[PDB]
Amino acid sequence: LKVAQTRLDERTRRPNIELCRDMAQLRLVNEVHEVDDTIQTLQQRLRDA
Amino acid sequence: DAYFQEDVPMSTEEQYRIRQVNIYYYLEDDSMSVIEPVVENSGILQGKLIKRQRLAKNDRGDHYHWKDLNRGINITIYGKTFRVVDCDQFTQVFLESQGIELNPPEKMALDPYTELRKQPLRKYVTPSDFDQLKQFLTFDKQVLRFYA
Amino acid sequence: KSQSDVNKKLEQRLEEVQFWKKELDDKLEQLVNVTDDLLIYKIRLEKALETL
Amino acid sequence: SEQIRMNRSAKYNLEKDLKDKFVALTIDDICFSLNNNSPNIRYSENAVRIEPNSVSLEDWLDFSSTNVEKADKQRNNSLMLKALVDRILSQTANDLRKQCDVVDT
Amino acid sequence: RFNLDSHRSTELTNFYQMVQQHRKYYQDKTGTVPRVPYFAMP
Amino acid sequence: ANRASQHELEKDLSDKQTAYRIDDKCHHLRNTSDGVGYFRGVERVDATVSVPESWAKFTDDNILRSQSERAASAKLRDDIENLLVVTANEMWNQFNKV
Amino acid sequence: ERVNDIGFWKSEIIHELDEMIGETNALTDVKKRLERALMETEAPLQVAR
Amino acid sequence: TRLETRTHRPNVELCRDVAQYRLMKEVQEITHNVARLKETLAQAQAELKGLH
Repeated sequence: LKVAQTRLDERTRRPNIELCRDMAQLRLVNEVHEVDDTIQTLQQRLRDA
Repeated sequence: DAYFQEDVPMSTEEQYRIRQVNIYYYLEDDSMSVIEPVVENSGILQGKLIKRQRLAKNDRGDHYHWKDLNRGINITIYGKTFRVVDCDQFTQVFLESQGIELNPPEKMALDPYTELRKQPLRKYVTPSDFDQLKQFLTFDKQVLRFYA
Repeated sequence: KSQSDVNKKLEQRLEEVQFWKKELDDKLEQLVNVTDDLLIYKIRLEKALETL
Repeated sequence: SEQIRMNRSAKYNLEKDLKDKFVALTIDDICFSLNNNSPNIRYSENAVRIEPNSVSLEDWLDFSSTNVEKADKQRNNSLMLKALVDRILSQTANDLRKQCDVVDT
Repeated sequence: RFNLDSHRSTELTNFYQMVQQHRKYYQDKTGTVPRVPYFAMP
Repeated sequence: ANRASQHELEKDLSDKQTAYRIDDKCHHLRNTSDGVGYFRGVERVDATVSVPESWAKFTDDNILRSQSERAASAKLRDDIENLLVVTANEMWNQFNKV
Repeated sequence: ERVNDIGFWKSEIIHELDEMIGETNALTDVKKRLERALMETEAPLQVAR
Repeated sequence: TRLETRTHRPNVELCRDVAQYRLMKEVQEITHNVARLKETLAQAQAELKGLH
């Protein structure tokens, strides 16, 4: 989670005139949202245990 | 930074004390001192509480060392339990250099006696200049007609 | 000719510094891995001392 | 806990080396990217002088090799501490089991 | 080996030997062996 | 006009190196690489101003503009050359006639 | 893949800048020779006048 | 400019290597060539006066 977040932040610090979406920026967004949503699965399983 | 809380029996309305404390740790001799900075209208004799000494952490005779110091940890010296809540900026860059993560910082609790002694502010917020004179000078000869 | 020679020397310097950065990164990887295994063993010691 | 602290100190020294090595990469890439006709190329006032803080190639190589040497030393010490701790746990478990069996009999 | 921390290695092996001494002390039966001073709680 | 086009090309070049450096360094990172920290809600913040098609179109328009300007430069050079030879021939012939 | 595309466009713009520099230098030399010939054509006018 | 930007380097990476001495040699070489060109220009001016 931390490495995906810091990569996405330092590559949304990209220049001034050329900030470009691609197939990989959406990949990073999906990965971060997925890990943030799926840590709750493990926390709920811990509560059940 | 530190503080320690004392119960007070005979007090009128307050129920406890909070005494702000700065704890120093001298590196060249591993000696530790405790000083309370002076507050204005507190009647307590304020100043040095503990002389620069080597303070024993154990009944065997082991002394305090800089590895055991962090934030948010109670320190007991001479029957008093100090609560360390914050660290200096030179200490913060020193402990990470040696290999110790400092704890996340907290806040210092306030003495209820001195907080009640704060004087009120002599101030007032000015009124708006939109009156019967201002409305008549701007919206004269303007009416709204509605059929019903 | 002087400009070309300066460029070649700069290229060699860049290659040296890149190699040493790679070696330091690999050493950091191994060190932090051993550190996490040390924390796992510390948690095992804590649970043994608790259950005793 | 003490060995963990020493490993963290070695990690901090390695991080301090990397954070300057990256600045070296950026500076040398700016240096190699220049050509004859580019914008923002300017004379420097009182140039061609060597700074007193400059070190030598042998000292730089010694610094890098010394840091790698220290980190590898700390890694080996932590490894054999791990083996030691595993053996301590095995000792205590077997001793308690034997004592409980004897007491029950 | 060239990459040996002699001080830390001696500390770790002396700790292991002192652990074994403490183990022999708490598994003694006749009470003949002495007590190690280091393994004591303050 | 050539100086203006060269200035625009050099600015686009410098932006290209800056983007390449940021992309490559952020690619080079691993799990334990340095610079990691807490997030300030940078996930939802998106400030992209370009799409790949617009970016490639911008660069290709710059390239095609420079190429057409090169062609205009070549034809102007040829015009200057044939003007020079024609004028020299005229001067020599008139001097001989006088 | 993203960094490969960025490097490709960097190579293209470098080549474009190089040929533009060469063309500008060639036309500058031609202009210098043209101005020299313009200054040289004054003498037959003077000898005729 | 190369010397100015190589000055801006971290504390331990200020390394005197082959490139730095090459730059310091190139600067003096360029200055010497400029001085030679200037003296040839002065001789050309005096000889133009002689032709006149």
